[PDB]
Amino acid sequence: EPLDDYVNTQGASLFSVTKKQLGAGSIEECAAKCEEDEEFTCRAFQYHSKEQQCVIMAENRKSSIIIRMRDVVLFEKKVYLSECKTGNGKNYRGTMSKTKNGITCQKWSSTSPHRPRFSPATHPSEGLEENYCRNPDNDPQGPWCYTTDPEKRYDYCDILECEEECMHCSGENYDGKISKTMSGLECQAWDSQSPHAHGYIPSKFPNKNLKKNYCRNPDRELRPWCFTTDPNKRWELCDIPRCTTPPPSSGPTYQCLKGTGENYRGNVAVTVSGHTCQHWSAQTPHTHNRTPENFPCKNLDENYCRNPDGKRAPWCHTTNSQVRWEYCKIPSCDSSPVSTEQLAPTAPPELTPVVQDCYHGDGQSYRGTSSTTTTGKKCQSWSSMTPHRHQKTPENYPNAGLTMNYCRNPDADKGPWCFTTDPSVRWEYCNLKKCEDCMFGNGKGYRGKRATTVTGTPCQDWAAQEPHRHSIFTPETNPRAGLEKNYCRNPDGDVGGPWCYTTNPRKLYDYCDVPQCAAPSFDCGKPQVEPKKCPGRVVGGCVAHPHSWPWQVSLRTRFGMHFCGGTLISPEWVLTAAHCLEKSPRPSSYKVILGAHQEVNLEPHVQEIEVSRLFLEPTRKDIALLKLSSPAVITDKVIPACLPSPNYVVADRTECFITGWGETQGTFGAGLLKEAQLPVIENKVCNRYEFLNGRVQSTELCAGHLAGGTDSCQGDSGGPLVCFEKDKYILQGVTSWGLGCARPNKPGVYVRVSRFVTWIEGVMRNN
Ligand SMILES: *[C@@H]1O[C@H](CO)[C@H](O)[C@H](O[C@@H]2O[C@H](CO)[C@H](O)[C@H](O[C@]3(C(=O)O)C[C@H](O)[C@@H](NC(C)=O)[C@H]([C@H](O)[C@H](O)CO)O3)[C@H]2O)[C@H]1NC(C)=O
Ligand SMILES: [Cl-]
Ligand SMILES: [Cl-]
Repeated sequence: EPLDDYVNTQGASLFSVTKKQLGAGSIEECAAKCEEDEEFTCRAFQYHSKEQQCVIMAENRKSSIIIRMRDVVLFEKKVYLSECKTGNGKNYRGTMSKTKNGITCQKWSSTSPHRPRFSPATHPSEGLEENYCRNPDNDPQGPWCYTTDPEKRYDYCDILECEEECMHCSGENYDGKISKTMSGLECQAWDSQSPHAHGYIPSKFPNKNLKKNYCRNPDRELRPWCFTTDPNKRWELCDIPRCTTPPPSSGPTYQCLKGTGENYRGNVAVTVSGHTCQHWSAQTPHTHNRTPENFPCKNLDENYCRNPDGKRAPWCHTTNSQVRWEYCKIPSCDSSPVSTEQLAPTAPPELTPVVQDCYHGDGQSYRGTSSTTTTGKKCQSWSSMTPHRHQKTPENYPNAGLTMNYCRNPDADKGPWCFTTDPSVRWEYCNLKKCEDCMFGNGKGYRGKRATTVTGTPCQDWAAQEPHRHSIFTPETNPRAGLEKNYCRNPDGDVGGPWCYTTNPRKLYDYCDVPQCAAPSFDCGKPQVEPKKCPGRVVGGCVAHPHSWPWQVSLRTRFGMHFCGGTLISPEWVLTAAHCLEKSPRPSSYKVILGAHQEVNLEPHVQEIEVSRLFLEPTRKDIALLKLSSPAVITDKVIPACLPSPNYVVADRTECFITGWGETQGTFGAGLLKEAQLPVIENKVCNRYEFLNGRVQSTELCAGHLAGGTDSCQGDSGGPLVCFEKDKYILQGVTSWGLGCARPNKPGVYVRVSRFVTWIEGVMRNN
């Protein structure tokens, strides 16, 4: 495969009883010893990178327990976790224990109520474990088992089909291997940006299984699709066979309204305004794609009101030629303790401090809002058991402050950590500083002189084999690692940073506390005042924390009139909308005010700089660069925004903020810099019929709600659209207003800065 038949998890340790531990040089060496199946059925394996040790065990996460641990990588045989069948299920190794009639199996190792012809004695290679359904003889009828019913020798079991060959419904959970489209074009790999830049980044959506270049349905499309290797065709649906087998267990269904009516299965066929529903199977008077064929699991029967998509309530197309569709008025259900308006996760907002938060000692007392690991991954919520199950819950650790997905230290480790939202990485340390000799990143390159572990124990010399023998990480094994004397080093680029073997006889190795290098002064996109980060569901947004958006520029006329926003990109350059320059072609007609919060009564520190140059982006003419008469003085209130990497495509749902001075009369916060949190709406979704029917080009980006959020124009023309990313804010969009303001059930459209970076940096190096 080679390891495509395993599920890898870094930082995970499955505890086992029936095992075999031994020395190995590599994961592949270790994997081989697992495949060379003797004594027991190796169901999983652990590799301890720093110890050359390899554990082979017959246990799985299903049958045992996993814990957070250091260095170790866990590899679990997919086959044994796979609770579905393929063809006849010859290779099925699930846990189904009742037949298709629901009768309890007998064990393969029992001789009562039936004395079996197939057993573990006779068919050692057959997986005849417990009372579980298996196909020893490869019967075309699929898994069966001997029965606990005495007058019934065996019977077949009802194992749901494996989405390898086929898809159920619309392929939401399709994990098959088809990698070409309807037309036959080979799919572009999800982890690649060529020939198509896109927001479906696997690392951003690990749980969406955007594996290699396979057709997938991560966003409620009609069917699985992919981006294509054809530069002329961005994306296309794939041709995925539909399964004949029954779809997996889903419910409960109501004949009354509960929530958004996604579970409605009643017979109402009239809208609120009294219109007759058009049959879903019909294309007159209106053409559509919401057909029983495309959405089999949605029960789009006759012309009954249904909510097959993500709408507010049930709806239907109408037989009225003048009203394409309308919502139906379904009577709400009665009282019950399940659909009390409580279910689903949604995930918390990104409240991680930009002004890098710090911790004291081992950080067991840290109570901050940081929720980003050392590698930029998002923390999993302590109350959630997905993607990682664990016992570090507020119930088990009442005083650890285990709330939301914030970085904490419940188990008294070296510093705050969290379970990660990436299925392949159980947990990592948090991106936090501990309240010259320093490192960069994980310190693989660190060659400093620190020789002390986090506990105070000195390091053992790398050349020494006492107190600790070590077959690896000697100056001869790793000649390029700088393993001199007893200096803290990161030869293996461990996520934890520099470490060393310790002189403590009872502790083999440990981390050293090597600080991250300081940096010269003010970096782009790093406000010196923490943005308040206005929550989504607020009309008109919030008043910004003064100077929390230091790249925010106010474009003014020669008569103190604020009429536009802009973004400071460097000390002599501001990016704004070309629309801002419509009134005058004279650079002198413009005043750029920096570090302001007040719109009219400017604070004494505000910088007022005249524009000396006006450069209009030629290809689109939608944005323009303003060169300042003199360079801006960079302070804690005037800092430029970072620019994205060329063609970077902000991932769908990325939370961003639009800032600017609102021109709204009857409201609080007049003449004050405001901000509004907007999630990015990926172009493929933004472009669908229901919103902006093919009206959005790639040199643009969408941001804002699709469920009646707002109906006005946020920020200022030319104002910033910034998106936090790991450590800083990046200017992803430029407000253009005339491009299309965010209306109810439609996002706003901005100029995608990433498509104009080469032009900008171009204009900045020549002029
Ligand atoms: C998820 O996004 C949605 C929209 O898609 C919401 O914005 C949501 O915020 C929550 O709204 C719902 C109601 O629509 C909840 O009632 C929620 O409050 C809870 C929660 O369920 O997460 C209630 C609960 O007491 C507690 N969580 C538990 C017990 O798991 C916390 C919190 O302690 C209480 O709200 C305080 O009484 O939140 C709203 O906060 C988004 N989800 C988030 C932000 O997790
Ligand atoms: Cl754990
Ligand atoms: Cl038999």
